Amino acid sequence: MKFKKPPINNPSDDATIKLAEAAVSVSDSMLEMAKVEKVITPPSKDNTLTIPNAYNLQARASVDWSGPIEELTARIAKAAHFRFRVLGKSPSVPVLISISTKDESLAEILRDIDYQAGKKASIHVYPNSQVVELRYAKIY
Amino acid sequence: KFKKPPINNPSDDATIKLAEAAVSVSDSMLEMAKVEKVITPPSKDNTLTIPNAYNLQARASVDWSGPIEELTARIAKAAHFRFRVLGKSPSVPVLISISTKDESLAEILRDIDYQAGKKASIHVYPNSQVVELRYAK
Amino acid sequence: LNRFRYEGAGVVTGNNLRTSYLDLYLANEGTTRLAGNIGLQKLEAVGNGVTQINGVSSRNLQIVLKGDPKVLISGFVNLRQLDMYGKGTLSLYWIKSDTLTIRAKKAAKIQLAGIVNRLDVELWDFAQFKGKYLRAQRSFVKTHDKSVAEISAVNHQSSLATDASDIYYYNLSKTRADFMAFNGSVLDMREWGQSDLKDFDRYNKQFP
Amino acid sequence: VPKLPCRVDGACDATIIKMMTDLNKKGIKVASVGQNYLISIPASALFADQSPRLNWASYSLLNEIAAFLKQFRKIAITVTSYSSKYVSVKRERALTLARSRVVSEYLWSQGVDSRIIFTQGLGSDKPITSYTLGGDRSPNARVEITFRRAV
Amino acid sequence: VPKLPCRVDGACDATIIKMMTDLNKKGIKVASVGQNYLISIPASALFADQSPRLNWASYSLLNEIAAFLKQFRKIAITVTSYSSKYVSVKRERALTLARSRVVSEYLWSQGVDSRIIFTQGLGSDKPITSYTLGGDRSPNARVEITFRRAV
Amino acid sequence: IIYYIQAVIPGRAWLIGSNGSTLTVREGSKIPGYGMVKLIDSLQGRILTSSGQVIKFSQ
Amino acid sequence: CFHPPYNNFQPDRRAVKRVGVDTGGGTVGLVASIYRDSKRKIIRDLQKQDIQYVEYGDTRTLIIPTDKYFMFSSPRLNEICYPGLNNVIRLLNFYPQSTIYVAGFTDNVGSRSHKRKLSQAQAETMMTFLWANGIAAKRLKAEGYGDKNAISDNAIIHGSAQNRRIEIQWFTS
Repeated sequence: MKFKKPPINNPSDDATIKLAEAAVSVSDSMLEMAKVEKVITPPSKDNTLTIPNAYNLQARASVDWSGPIEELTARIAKAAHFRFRVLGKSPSVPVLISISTKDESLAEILRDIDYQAGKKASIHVYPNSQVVELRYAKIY
Repeated sequence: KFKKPPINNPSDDATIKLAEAAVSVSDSMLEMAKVEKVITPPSKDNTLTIPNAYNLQARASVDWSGPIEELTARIAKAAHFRFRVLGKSPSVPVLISISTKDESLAEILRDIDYQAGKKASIHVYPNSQVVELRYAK
Repeated sequence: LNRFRYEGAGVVTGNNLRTSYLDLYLANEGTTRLAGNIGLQKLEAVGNGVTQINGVSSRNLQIVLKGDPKVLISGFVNLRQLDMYGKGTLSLYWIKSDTLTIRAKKAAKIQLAGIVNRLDVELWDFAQFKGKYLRAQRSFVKTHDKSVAEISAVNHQSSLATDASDIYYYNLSKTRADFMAFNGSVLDMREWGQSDLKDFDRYNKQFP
Repeated sequence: VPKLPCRVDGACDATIIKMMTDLNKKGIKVASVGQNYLISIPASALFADQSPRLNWASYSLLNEIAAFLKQFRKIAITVTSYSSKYVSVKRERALTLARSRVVSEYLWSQGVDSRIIFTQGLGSDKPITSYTLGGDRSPNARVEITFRRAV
Repeated sequence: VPKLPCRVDGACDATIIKMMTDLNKKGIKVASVGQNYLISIPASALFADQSPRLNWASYSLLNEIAAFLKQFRKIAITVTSYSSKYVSVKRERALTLARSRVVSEYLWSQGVDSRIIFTQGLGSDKPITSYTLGGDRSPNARVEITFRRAV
Repeated sequence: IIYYIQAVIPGRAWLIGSNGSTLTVREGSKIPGYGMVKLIDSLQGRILTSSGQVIKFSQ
Repeated sequence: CFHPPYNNFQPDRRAVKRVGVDTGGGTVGLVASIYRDSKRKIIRDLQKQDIQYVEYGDTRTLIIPTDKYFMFSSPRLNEICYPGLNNVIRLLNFYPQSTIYVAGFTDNVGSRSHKRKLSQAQAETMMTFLWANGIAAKRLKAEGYGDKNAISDNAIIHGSAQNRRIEIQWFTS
């Protein structure tokens, strides 16, 4: 005849509690900023057009990286049996990307890394030539 | 018989809230960047393509920094192609640098043009085996 | 022009006949050719014969089989229920139906296409169902030993296979759930080299 | 020095060689050349017949393999699946890819000390021995994991 | 400790569960999910037949239910009165309304702690059991009290 | 008016538009607002028009 | 004997092992089997597990912690807690006629569309499992909500933890 609400868990920590309390508000602010940015600026294009996928590319990967992008992309191309090409010169400031995901397409991996690089870097793929080329932006 | 649970997994409510917030902010920033980014189709991508000439499929290892016209002339001479320039030399020259070991002549020229940007262009002719360096005005 | 029943190795041909409902009962090599739009709901082929109909636009229709005929039908039909127990071989060109309930026992070779709101299928043994080119919202698949079914669910998929059973999904559903008992297998076999094939997302990345 | 790490956490070469020897005596193929290591497992001891379903008891072997892998430091681990010709090329390739996906997912869920995991399947395209009298019982059908020891 | 109250005054979870068990074994329905509490009482055991009057012995039950309610912190409490189809709809609605008003008045008079008390009666507008043989004896003739314990 | 495919059979198909008007499309036939179909695909949902436009499945 | 992964969706012979171990008596085996298969023992073992059972009026409802019985932040389903599902099936076998409703609930953090989609996915998965448990699809209907109606507040950590859940209702006639 005892009583028990369902969720019974391990003991928690007050510091983590406060962290989550701040984090949820931070997420709320980010969400509303994204909403207003989307509503004010009309998106136009997708990177699928400039780089689609093909065969010998649906092989899958799960990675966790917290460093520069060139060696990571080189390892990607080595796995994909595709040539690696560089355009421009890397700037003095290193370009770092932290990306953590799990088991998506290699094509989508390339798409998201290109998106996260944004202005500084750009990625293109020529399947006919089986080549992956990354270019640094010409700025200043 | 011996099945294991995930080790580094959110077994606590604080942990799950933290991870959920992390997922939310990650997705938000991802789509923010997607909105921010600008891309161009290959149709209007004004970049020197591959001249697909056999005589330009050679192999060299070259490092250089400095002007561009002299380097292009040397490359053309190595390629047994005539070389010409159309325009004037700006008082401040156009400087570039590149070091590589295995990169054939065509992609070398493509990289040269990309690093030269919009101040000049380069054009190839396999009908009459020539290369033209055109300045900008 | 209301009910026709024939048996005994006979060839009949007709076209441009118009009716609300007629009852067709064919048997023993009914070489029946139709080249018109016929309104009907009840057809029954005994089996071991060839039959083709070119154009039927009926609100409803129900059909069952006992022998092993070879049936090909064109038109638009809102069918609901169907069971097979022999060596059925059927092709239907188009269907616009909301509820489909299909049972197959001994041998079935069914090629169908159209738009379906809800579909459920039970397979017992030696049944191949090529439900490709047929899109549905809700799909329920239950397959016992030695049953091959390819499906093209769009939104919601539920699939269960006992053993030596093949469930071949040729679409990326929004939500999908699959189960194998002894040797059942659920496989994508999509284009796999498609230019613009979308991949899994958080809502749908269900590991088999 | 006492504040400095004396050794890698939870490292014991005696334990490492003992566990790898246990794997080899159980029948799992372990090969070490240079510093690149290959481990091969028969399909018949892992899955059911030509199916992407997991044998319940195989979780013990999976856990043991994960524990052994934990003893090493790496960067990337590559997983490949291979089968025998049963229906087509497409069905076999899909099955191999699915097996790779499930094993990789379980490994990543486990406390694997990895940075990159690659997964792929090749169906029945690359054999290892012309002897193919059996089907899923034939040794050619296999799952292989390759990795290079870091530093 | 003698200055700052270590616990809310006159509270004991053991007493809370004891009185909940006593109510349940008496037969009056008590339940809660999350932090929302709902208690149902049959109309027959409280009122007289088809009348908005309180049986004298029911005062002890009301006293102890108020005592139980005193072991909580709340803001809003809602009371509803449901009955059986007897003659009309208007008469039954009036009967339920009067019953709810009376019970709410007595609860407020007693030492309960709330900021808002809502009361309403409907009659036989929504039963909770297909069995509709009896009248006041039917279990659907009920009075319901609902609230949420906050912080 | 925009159009989106519904189902595909080898050779011909069945099509819908923005106004909800059904249509049957031959391998060679005129499609309003798109021109004439030059090629259809069954393994892929792409179908090609004379004007060079391509039609796919509706999202 | 038995197989942990749902025993390949086949109801086991719970009585035969009991009677075998008793004979290794028939009467004590029978009484032990019927006692431990009584509905009261089912509910008690559910309460021992992380299950909430409610019966009132005529409708009956079940509450399941999605976080506990699911792989985190995924439509993926946990497997370690199989006995809960086994007992769920054993209990639900008692009502082979009631119509069933199943609903999902999640917390208030994230995109509204994201929450709705996750709730719908969880409901779809659960109803699919129920259908595979031998129940005719005519008897099932699934739905998911986000923060549409919370029995607990989100501003409190433990309350928000309680908020996300799986709800199952079914009538009697």
